[PDB]
Amino acid sequence: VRKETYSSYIYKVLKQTHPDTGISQKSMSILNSFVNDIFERIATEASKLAAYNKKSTISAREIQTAVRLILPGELAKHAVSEGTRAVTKYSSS
Amino acid sequence: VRKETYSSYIYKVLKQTHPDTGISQKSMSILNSFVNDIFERIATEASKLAAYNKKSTISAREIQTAVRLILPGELAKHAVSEGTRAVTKYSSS
Amino acid sequence: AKTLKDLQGWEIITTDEQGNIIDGGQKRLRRRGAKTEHYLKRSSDGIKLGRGDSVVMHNEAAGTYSVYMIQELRLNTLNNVVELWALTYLRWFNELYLTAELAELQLFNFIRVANVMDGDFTVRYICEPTGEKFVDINIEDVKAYIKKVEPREAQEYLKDLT
Amino acid sequence: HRYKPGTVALREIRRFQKSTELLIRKLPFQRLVREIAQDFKTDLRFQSSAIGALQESVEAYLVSLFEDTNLAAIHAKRVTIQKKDIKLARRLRG
Amino acid sequence: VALREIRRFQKSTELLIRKLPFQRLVREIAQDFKTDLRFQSSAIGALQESVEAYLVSLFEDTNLAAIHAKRVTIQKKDIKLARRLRG
Amino acid sequence: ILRDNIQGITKPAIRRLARRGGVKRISGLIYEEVRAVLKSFLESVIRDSVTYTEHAKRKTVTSLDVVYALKRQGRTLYGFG
Amino acid sequence: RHRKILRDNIQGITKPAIRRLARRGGVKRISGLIYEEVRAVLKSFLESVIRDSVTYTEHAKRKTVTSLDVVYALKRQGRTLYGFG
Amino acid sequence: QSRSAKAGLTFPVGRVHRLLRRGNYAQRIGSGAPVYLTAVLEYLAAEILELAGNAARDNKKTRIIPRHLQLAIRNDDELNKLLGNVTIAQGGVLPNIHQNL
Amino acid sequence: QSRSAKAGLTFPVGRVHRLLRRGNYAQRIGSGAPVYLTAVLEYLAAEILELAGNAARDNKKTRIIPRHLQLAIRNDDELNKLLGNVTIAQGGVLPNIHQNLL
DNA sequence: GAGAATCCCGGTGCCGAGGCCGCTCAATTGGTCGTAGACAGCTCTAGCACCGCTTAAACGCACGTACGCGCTGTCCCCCGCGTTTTAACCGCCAAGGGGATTACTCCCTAGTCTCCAGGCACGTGTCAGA
DNA sequence: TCTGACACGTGCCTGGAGACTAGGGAGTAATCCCCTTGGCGGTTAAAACGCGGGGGACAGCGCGTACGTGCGTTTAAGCGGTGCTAGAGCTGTCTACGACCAATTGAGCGGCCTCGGCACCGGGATTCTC
Repeated sequence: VRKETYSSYIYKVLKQTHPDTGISQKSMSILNSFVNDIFERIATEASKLAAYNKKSTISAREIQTAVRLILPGELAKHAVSEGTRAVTKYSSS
Repeated sequence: VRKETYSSYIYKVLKQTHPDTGISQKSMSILNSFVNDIFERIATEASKLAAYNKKSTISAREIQTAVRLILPGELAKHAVSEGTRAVTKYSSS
Repeated sequence: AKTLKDLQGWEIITTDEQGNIIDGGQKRLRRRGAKTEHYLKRSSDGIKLGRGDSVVMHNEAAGTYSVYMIQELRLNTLNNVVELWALTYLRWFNELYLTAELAELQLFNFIRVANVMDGDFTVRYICEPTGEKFVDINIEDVKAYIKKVEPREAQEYLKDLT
Repeated sequence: HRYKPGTVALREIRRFQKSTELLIRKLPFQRLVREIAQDFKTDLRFQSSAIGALQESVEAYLVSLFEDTNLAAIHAKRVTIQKKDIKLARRLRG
Repeated sequence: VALREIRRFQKSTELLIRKLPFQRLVREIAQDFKTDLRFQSSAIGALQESVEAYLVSLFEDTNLAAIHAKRVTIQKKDIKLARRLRG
Repeated sequence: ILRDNIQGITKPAIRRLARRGGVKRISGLIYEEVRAVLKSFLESVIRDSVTYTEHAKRKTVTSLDVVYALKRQGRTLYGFG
Repeated sequence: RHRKILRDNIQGITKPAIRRLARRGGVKRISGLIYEEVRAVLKSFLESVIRDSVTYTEHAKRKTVTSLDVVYALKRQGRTLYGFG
Repeated sequence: QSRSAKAGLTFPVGRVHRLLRRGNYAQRIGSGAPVYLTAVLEYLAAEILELAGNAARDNKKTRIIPRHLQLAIRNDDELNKLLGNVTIAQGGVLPNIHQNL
Repeated sequence: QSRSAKAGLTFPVGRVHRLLRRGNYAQRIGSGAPVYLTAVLEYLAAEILELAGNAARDNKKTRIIPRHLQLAIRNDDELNKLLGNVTIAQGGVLPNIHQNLL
């Protein structure tokens, strides 16, 4: 009771590209823990970086900086390229 | 302008036991950064630990457990021995 | 350009290997072989800004126009949505010199493409910021090289040339 | 007279190990840092404090790495380090 | 048998340290603080998996050190280095 | 009451762990040392988890505090917290 | 302006500088296959740390890198420095 | 129609927003920050599931197991650096053979 | 008087309380948390300054330069473990020689 | 069979710190509204602990052999000394990139009703393994 | 060719959106400074270059104690079935505790002297190699 997880949406996006394959219960917990840990790391990094510049309003730029520092390699350059795809789809719509 | 530092208090506690030995400004900055880093580590550990048990406030026991976590060895057993003493005569005053 | 307001007249085209597709740009799949490029073209005339071209821009302080040969572009940065690293040309003040220094090119400083080649202008030799050490080397021989490989090996190559 | 190789080395070790002065030259290190940052983007402003902080951090990291490589070499019945020792030290810490 | 065991074990998944000795060892190492301490069933498995990962990493590190040392036999000095080389 | 059980992890277990590690030949002098390694690592982790549990007003050490202690030491574990 | 460029200053950390660094390390002698790779290791470490510091300093609409952000970047990597931040 | 559907992201926006606000991370969290975090998390999940499926297809299996996840995260070198200090449960180890055996 | 003198210490409880409040760390802060944190910080400062003074007395010096501070931060065997991967500016290296070097 | 790499008598520059001044700014008193958890009860649940039926594996014993550290020879190559050389730092000029604080205002939004919504507690029809 | 787990319809209630005030903050556009590159001339602590040399890395060996493979026999293990009770997580109190509202006062960092501790000298001893 009162268990907030990301299982449903991760499973839906699992059938977003390869609906033929499934996922086990144990590996799903591994993925949920990994995504929770990386989200916590990004949030902590963003808050810590914002507190360093006398900033108390966490906006898109702080999260972008935190994630690009956390994400290593050119993959980060790709991931950031996805983020601005959403806000442009959010402000316009 | 408005340069935050702990120089006066560290110097005052230095004269509490070592009235004859001075300290340089370069080393004073080192001690100030050391105090700030230990403080930040304890505070972030206490906040994360409070978030683990759905806690809403940080009490004396929160920081006590945080310093028990961070401080290694018998020194930690001394630190709490110096901590809970003060509160023992802080509330009853 | 800075915000999206200054870059409202441009689009993004993703050339995976040799295609003119959009596909959104790195939609969902990333793996080995990520040498894809993203380029932009204004809608007024329809001229594309590839990786290895050359443009002309005016300086806010100097005032005199200068030719910059674009070497690389990075999309979705912190201060700028697109950041263009180019090589400056040492103006004589019509033969143009070449420098190996990297400079940032802004969107609103671009007015017209300068398709210079070895002999609307002509190049003479590559020079240095010190004012000497000029070698008779053209640009058409290195444009294909910098277009075929990653930018990194491109700057080691151009350093090895000098 | 000329000292045999292996006696000035030891007092050299103490004389650079007891003290803590800056050995890496400040201006070349600043130039290297500026040129490395230029590979990210041009027209960047650097102050003396940041250069000093970077130099101190590099000093500490390289001293730690060299101590680790010396330990690895002396563990292998050896007194000098080669690229294999550096690779072993690097792969086991990051 | 060792040569086949190499990729028999790197392909395997089942745990090696037996659960019952691990439970008793944890009980004895935890009673040194307070008497009658309780542990969850899944906590024991998680801790054993962590111990597995740490020991596998340490043994890979000492294998690298040994093959660097022109030898295939690891000893106590190798693990002492493994502590003293990375911390 | 319960003693002389540190030898629960016996030498064939260390041999199997070494085979998974990627070695072929191991000396017999490393068994006591790896036992001490396990003892020290487990003592540290158990101390951290016990402090977590004591703060949490619990007495049954669950997986959550163990994973949190692992995360605090830079050894984050997935699938259990 | 920016009419200045350095051509391959990777050897800025010179040979006897590496020698003295190793001497502080506590070694007896250094082979010739070190001076060419330690500079590459230093270059990679700088390419990481300076990039992190550049992100820190340009996050806040600034082009002048301070020492506070450098200290914070080293702290994020587990190699924190005291007294400069 | 929903906030997540407006940006076209499968991952939630309200859930992550409330977890940030109740998470004692910041008293003030922006409007574009949650959607940006949702987008980057969705991209990371898509990439890791792509790698897991690629690894699973080579083992002739139609399910995602921790062994496949660890194999995929270890083959990817830039993702390995981020997942350096982690311990995958029931995932085995990455096979590797040196040049001195 | 202030709570700093009430607790019988020399470190500011009010300053750490205010900057904890402004540090975006917790919505609510207990009454005993600032005083306990001040106590532990004062104890750590006293320990490190005492170690630095002891190191200075061995070198026949009065001013504490970072060398003696590094000696203090590394000589103590449980206190050094806390600062496992720290970098001290102008700190130096521990005076020691392994027997396999001479 | 004898040199330096410094020690310590002792004066002064010389940068640096401890009193001395000094004044906006946050610490202190404590109802009040909100708020959150120590008790108070409970409740169900899961592994301690035991018992029992099977069962993979350790404890050495024996032995061939991959292996390891010292021997001995070979070369090798980096360090110390002598000579050349080479640019950092001293001390500034000096304007220029960029920052110490208003401000604002208008839109981002906390709060709060407010209206609605979605996915997990189940679950029986399917599907990787032996 | 037979299974134990995994996945679609399934409701509502805690949560996600819908929407109207007023806190309240930032990139626009402003003062004068806060550090800093470029280079002006010399040089002196190092940086390169040549060369001699001796400690050490490389390579085969056969002694030689040490172990994996082959092999009994227990020995604790691998799982099924319960008796059961300490405890994690469930709602409710209400009374102790946080933020903040007026209002006030000691303080600790901007500036300024007034000393204050160390380096380097003329010039001895100090444990270094053979």
